[PDB]
Amino acid sequence: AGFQLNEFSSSGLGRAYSGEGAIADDAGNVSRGGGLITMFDRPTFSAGAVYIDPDVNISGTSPSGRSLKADNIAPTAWVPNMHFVAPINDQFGWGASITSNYGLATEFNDTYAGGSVGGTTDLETMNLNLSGAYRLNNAWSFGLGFNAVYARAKIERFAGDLGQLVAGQIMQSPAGQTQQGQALAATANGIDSNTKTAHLNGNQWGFGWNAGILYELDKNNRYALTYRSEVKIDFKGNYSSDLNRAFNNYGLPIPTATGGATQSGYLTLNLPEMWEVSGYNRVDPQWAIHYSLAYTSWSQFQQLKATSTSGDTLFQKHEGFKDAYRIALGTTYYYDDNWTFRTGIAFDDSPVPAQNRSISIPDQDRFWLSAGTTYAFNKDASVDVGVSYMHGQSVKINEGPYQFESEGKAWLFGTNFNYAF
Ligand SMILES: CCCCCCCCCCCC[N+](C)(C)[O-]
Ligand SMILES: CCCCCCCCCCCC[N+](C)(C)[O-]
Repeated sequence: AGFQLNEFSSSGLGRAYSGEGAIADDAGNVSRGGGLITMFDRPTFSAGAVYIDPDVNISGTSPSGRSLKADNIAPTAWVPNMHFVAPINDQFGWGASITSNYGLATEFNDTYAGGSVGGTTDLETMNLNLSGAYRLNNAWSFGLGFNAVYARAKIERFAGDLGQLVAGQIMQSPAGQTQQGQALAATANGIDSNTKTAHLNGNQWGFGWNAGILYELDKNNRYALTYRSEVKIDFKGNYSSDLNRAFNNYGLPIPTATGGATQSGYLTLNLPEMWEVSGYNRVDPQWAIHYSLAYTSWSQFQQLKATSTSGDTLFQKHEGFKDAYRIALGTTYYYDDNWTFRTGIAFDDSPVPAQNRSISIPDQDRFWLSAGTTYAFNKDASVDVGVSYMHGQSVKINEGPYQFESEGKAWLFGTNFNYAF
């Protein structure tokens, strides 16, 4: 959904994150659950990373003539994890975790007609979480948590074929016969395909809490309600356009030129809040199944507006996403004291309504198809590894004067090691 990242755990990548939040064992998925802590005897530490290899493609042709084919844009993705849940007494316990539930790819050559809206896009996001939980009565446990999110981000864009058309158009209207437009055309042609049209980049922290509730029918059965707050990140970074300050103030699309000089610019990224009901059931000694349904009020992510020292708009862009559900169902098979198995189906609607899709964040309802294993070493430590396959229906896009077409597809590799004390 949009650009949030579930990943966070190999142990869970195996079950297409289906009910993460009611299936505590191996720790890790304590974060995103909080109220799971209460379910731990010995400090359990698990870590690892989930490798993401996405194949997203853009296809099309531009008024210009040049092709909009962008064969590959979403670079691989690292995204590590690391958790540490630790009991305190028999009513309390605390936990920590280093995850990254937000961020994206998107390359696009520094050339490419349509670069006007393709340049580059990066958002790395490390969410530091420290949670604690009470266990009220024998079957109810409540969790609360503070989160410290950090994020680096870069946004580059360049004048695509634009220069052409502009120039072109000029040259076919009673203005191509004008000593004026003529040179104007010239200048227009001068904007090299690869001229950095927009640059914004910045590092900044942001905070926000989170809570969760855990109810267990009995030891083998559970259900949960979780909530992660929004996280307004008030960036204070840099901006700059290599276009000549002339283009500015003509109320045209083209983002505020700075004559290739850096202006200090502010902007706010709203990482969305999210709710999630979940359930776990150990039907039979070896077999257990898990539900899951999540809400990510993406509605909060309305725009990427970037302002200046003097409070003017430097670079804006409508996003107007809308709420989205994500459903998941997976099961686990505990063969014997050493091995453990899992498999999952997961689906979720794209937060971005067609009216606003963008080659920048080509998003489309994603379908998950995963399964993995867990080789226990000795009642104390183990290793988690699972693969995931997400394929989605290629959808149409309409940005600027360009008509695109984008196809999504991607694989996942997970590996985790976890020890106990
Ligand atoms: C802290 C690690 C950050 C790794 C950056 C992760 C990039 C994942 C790529 C997501 C881009 C895909 N798409 C279609 C959703 O925009
Ligand atoms: C001053 C740096 C500002 C960049 C931080 C904003 C990153 C937004 C990344 C996700 C949305 C990207 N997009 C399509 C709106 O350009």
